[PDB]
Amino acid sequence: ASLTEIEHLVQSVCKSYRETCQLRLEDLLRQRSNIFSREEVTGYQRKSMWEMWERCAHHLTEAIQYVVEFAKRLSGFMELCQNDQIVLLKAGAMEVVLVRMCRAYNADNRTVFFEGKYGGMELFRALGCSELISSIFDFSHSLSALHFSEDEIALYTALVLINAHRPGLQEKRKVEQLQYNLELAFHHHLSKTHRQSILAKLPPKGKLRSLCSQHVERLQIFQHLHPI
Ligand SMILES: Cc1c(Cc2ccccc2)nc(-c2ccco2)n1-c1c(Cl)cccc1Cl
Repeated sequence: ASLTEIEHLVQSVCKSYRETCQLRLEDLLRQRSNIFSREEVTGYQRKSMWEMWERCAHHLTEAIQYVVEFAKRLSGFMELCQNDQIVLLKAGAMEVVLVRMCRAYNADNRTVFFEGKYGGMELFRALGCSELISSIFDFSHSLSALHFSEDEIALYTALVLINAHRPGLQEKRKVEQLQYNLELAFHHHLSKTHRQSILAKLPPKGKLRSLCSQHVERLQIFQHLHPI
């Protein structure tokens, strides 16, 4: 994986992210002053646990669809066998959605973009999942302190996805090789943009997996109780 291989890998990932980012950073930032009123928040809080589950499930389904598109536009991902493509997406797509959230998060007031406006944690009260949602907000809060660029988000989420340590892979060595190349491409791009300092500031890999596991547990129950 030479210099042209590494640089082409960078450009390609950043392109693929720009085409699949779902919401433009510019729009998200412009919308920061569009905040839910006290009445609108109360409105959300009065909703049934079942309605909130439906609305959040819809939000997540759509977010996941763009992540699946992101992976398909990654040359290398398509070269893997069908089993491995599915293993990576099952294990990683929600982890990517978790990371992608920090762009739609405003650290100044602790609000997130949801169904057209920015709103706090308390919007989701009816779900009865305050501890989980609080950890999600905390995770986005810590990421926002890094001020990730669009291209950094692009490369970092590619690395969340292309991880050879997912159980159930059949061509492990081939996924490893793709991961190693993406790691080098990420490091390389950070050096060219004088952003090497964020590397020591990235969360431990277990943090995101751990958050996602607990997230998986809760949504599996809601699905079993009230199928979408
Ligand atoms: C509320 C929520 C949950 C927990 C949950 C979801 C469904 C049923 C029960 C509990 N998870 C996410 C979430 C976003 C990104 C990944 O997960 N949210 C979420 C957040 Cl924190 C902010 C905006 C939009 C959404 Cl949907």
